[PDB]
Amino acid sequence: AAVDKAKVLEDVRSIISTQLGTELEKVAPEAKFVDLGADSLDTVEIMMALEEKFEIALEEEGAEKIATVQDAADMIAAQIAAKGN
Amino acid sequence: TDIPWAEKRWTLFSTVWYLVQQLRFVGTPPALRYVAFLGWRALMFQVYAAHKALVLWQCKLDAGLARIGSGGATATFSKTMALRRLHWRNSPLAEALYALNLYKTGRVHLLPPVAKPIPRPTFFWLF
Amino acid sequence: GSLVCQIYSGLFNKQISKNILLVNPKTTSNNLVDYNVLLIQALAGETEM
Amino acid sequence: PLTRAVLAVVRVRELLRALLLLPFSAVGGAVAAWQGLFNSQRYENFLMSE
Repeated sequence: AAVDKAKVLEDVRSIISTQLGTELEKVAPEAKFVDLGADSLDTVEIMMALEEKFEIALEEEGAEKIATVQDAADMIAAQIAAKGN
Repeated sequence: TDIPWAEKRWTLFSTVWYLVQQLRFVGTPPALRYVAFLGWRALMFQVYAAHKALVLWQCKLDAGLARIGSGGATATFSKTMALRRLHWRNSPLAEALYALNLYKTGRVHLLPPVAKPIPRPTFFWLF
Repeated sequence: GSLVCQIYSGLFNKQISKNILLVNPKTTSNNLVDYNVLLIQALAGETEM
Repeated sequence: PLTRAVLAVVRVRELLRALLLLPFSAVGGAVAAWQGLFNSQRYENFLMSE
């Protein structure tokens, strides 16, 4: 229901940073995924790492349209939002 | 509170599974149970790592085969299919049809519908 | 849920005792029912205590 | 000169005392490590899930 987008965004940024090797203050809330040192067979590894960090399941169509760390954080927040129901 | 009346069926198979489960829950000391629990957790973690590696290799292979299929530019795969493979949402027939469709027409965004959940098998008083 | 989880694992014979307040609203309806007793006897039946 | 060699040879003979006492202290450490698993928070989490 009521989810804190701040914490989710912080931790998504941390996970992306730790996954690619780029320092945390460089990955901006709107930085796309190819410009930060990642191809196509590496945006799926960070998807897997995100699921592993939050222990949720990502919807697949919504995962086909992820381009900014903001939309990733928003997808994850929407997943955690609808958990009990 | 919500048990589906199909998990409370009394059959000839369940009255022996009762012996097995009651052994595990009343005839074993919790310490050995705990050690077995730790070992099983470790094994399952390793199995998951192996499965993830296999899924990644599968996405490479399919991206490679869609090239021969469409012939031209697309070296792409679908994150949809990678996630659906990691969560066991495809039946084998579905992945076979998808491989054929890729190798013949590309169309890397045309995916099998979905696998539906398996119901609980029942026969009679037997199981 | 914590009560049941404790009793079923055996860890309830070594916890410090407790006090709990069960407030029920004033009921003078035509019913002989009372959900305090009902809830606590349901808890005593679920665990076979 | 003298006291150092003396304390050294006593060091070596108490190392001897330790060699004639290795299996006992070893199995003591073993049973201590065994009794160490069943007092964590992990073990009470396990009991509650059971």
